[PDB]
Amino acid sequence: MKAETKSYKMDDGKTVDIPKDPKRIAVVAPTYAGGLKKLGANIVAVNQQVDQSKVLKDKFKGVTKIGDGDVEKVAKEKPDLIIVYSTDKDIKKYQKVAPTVVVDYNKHKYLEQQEMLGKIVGKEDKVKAWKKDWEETTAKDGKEIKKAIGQDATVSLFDEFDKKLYTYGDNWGRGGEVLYQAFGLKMQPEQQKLTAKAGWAEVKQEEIEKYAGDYIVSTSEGKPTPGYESTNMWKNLKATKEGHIVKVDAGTYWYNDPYTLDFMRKDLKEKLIKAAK
Amino acid sequence: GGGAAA
Ligand SMILES: [Cl-]
Ligand SMILES: [Fe+3]
Repeated sequence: MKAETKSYKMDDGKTVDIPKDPKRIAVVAPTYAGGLKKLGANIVAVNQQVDQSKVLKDKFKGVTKIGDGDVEKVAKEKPDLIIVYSTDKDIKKYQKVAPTVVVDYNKHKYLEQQEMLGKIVGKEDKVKAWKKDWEETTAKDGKEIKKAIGQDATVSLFDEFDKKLYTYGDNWGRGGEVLYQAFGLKMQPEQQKLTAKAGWAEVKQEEIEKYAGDYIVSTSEGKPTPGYESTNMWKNLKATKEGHIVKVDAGTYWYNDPYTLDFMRKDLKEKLIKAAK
Repeated sequence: GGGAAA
């Protein structure tokens, strides 16, 4: 008894010994859940946050749910591999349980992230195939969306985060990966400048007009009207006056794994084409 | 990331 292990160089430069073929993965960091599920990995524990997604909840039925810090619950599932963010405060505790892969979220753009998960579980060929399909499809989608909204149309992305107005770059979820990378739509220029270093930013809500483009995607679907959509400033944005607001489901759009990506691809394409009428 | 979860 002794699963054969392979060396893996983590984001921090440290090498760790992980199973060549992991059988029981505890996915504490939920960014990585859908991508590992897509690759057929056996996940024995997953962060309860997946249950906020219209896409991922059904995909993890029967899988033990865990919240942040629950080392005991993770231990009980006897995992052979544990996935956490670099910002996780319980990393040493996880390490005493199973080889723990510590991912620095901002080190991987969304396609490289899925390639990274392919390396972890030894299924890079499956990633390649999926990626080629994704790119070809979203390339045609983006060309169609551009003809509908206009090649130079800018698109802003707004979200309420901890009771504050936030915006995002092209790889911090909220649909940004599909809007700005897969579709190739133009990001509103002040949004791009502000989010350029960090990938995300709080926006002073009285300055929202500064960051508002030809179209606005807001993660407010199914919610009461947020503070930032209720102002006279919001009412007088050209995008608002023109009927160019697209609303999306925040719990679902937070993610950027292959299942979520296919959903946001369809949903945004539909909403963007409608908003352009 | 710093100042938030990731
Ligand atoms: Cl992924
Ligand atoms: Fe976050």
